[PDB]
Amino acid sequence: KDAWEIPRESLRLEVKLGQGCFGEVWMGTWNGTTRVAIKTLKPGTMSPEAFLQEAQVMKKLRHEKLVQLYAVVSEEPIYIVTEYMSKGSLLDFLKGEMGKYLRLPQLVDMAAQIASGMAYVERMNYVHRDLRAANILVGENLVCKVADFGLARLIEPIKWTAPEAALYGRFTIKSDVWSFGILLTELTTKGRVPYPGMVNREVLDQVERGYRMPCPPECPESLHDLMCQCWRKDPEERPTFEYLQAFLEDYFTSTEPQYQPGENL
Ligand SMILES: Fc1ccccc1CNc1nc(SCN2CCOCC2)nc2c1cnn2CCc1ccccc1
Repeated sequence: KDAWEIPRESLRLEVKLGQGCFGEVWMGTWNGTTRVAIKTLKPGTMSPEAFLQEAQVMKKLRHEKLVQLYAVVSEEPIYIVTEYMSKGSLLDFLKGEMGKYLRLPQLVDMAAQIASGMAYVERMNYVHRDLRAANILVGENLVCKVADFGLARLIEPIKWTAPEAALYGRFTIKSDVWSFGILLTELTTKGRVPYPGMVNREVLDQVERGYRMPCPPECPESLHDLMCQCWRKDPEERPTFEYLQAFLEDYFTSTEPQYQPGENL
């Protein structure tokens, strides 16, 4: 077994935070000292070989904007120990009591962090396939991180999916860029569902005819332009995450030097 393997008695599961058919998620303590998130896998749901393959991936990706794997109990029942993201999902963060205080400088810094995590995914030649606010985790001091997208995919959203991926199964880093554009609308609306009022079938129909969401209220046109680059019909014309990270990092000097705070953004 690996240097990642830990004894079962070194973990305390203190608070249950989430529940699905896959298993559960807990806040707990590791070795009596370390605050951790503990994801359990229900026995019998997944092939040990498949878990072994995904575990290898998890132990190879280290990035400050990717939630860090800490340890594993890799025999059934399986436990997965990661750094604890104390605010939960970005979706819940934006919808909850904090959303009303967030302004455009905070939201764009959050987007820059997520781009930085996806930039790393990009240069490691991986694909997320479900980039959206429900799958981003938030910690203290507005830190945002990309979660365990590989394990998520194995365990398993038309409105976040690029058309070539939704129709033809063409999932690439360029379809993650499209999703990142949708996530920009989540940030600027404080977590509203995209394409408000439209059902999935009409979203798909319209987007093929060239429909794109309009500029959200109080969002600068230059940020809506960036969204529209992410939603280019040709995937190869969409920008890289490396470009998205640099544009968002530099935004309030290079792009909107005259930004003034408003009622909501
Ligand atoms: F497996 C792996 C493997 C490698 C990297 C990352 C992971 C997943 N590591 C997590 N996974 C999950 S999934 C949980 N869902 C369900 C409920 O709310 C949305 C998220 N949550 C996590 C973590 C790490 N910290 N947290 C916080 C959860 C939370 C919820 C509510 C309040 C405070 C904190």
